[PDB]
Amino acid sequence: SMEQVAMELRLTELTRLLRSVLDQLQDKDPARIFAQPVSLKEVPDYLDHIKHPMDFATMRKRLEAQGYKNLHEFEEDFDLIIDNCMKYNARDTVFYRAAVRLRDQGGVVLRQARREVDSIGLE
Repeated sequence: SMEQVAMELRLTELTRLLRSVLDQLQDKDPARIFAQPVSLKEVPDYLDHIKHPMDFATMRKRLEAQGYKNLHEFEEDFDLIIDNCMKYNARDTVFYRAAVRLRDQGGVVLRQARREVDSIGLE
């Protein structure tokens, strides 16, 4: 149907915006601490601690499959990256501190992304 096509165009448009958001968020992680999934070879007990692992590569895979239907879903996954890190790692670690900085700098980006999604009407 034409309605289905129109919905699909909206999703494609949302995916384009979220790709730009994802790139901007990842730029705030210059150390690439959050670029890849935590390796279960290097951290064999990780899943005992963290029940829903997340990272930027995994987000990008979901994104390019158009698997984010709205901004909330995307934000959920970004928050997992930060929140998982801040639980597994202690305050005095480079990992925890990187997550704090990513959260703080990312907030700016996500604030305007919400306005753009609303204004253009992408969800």
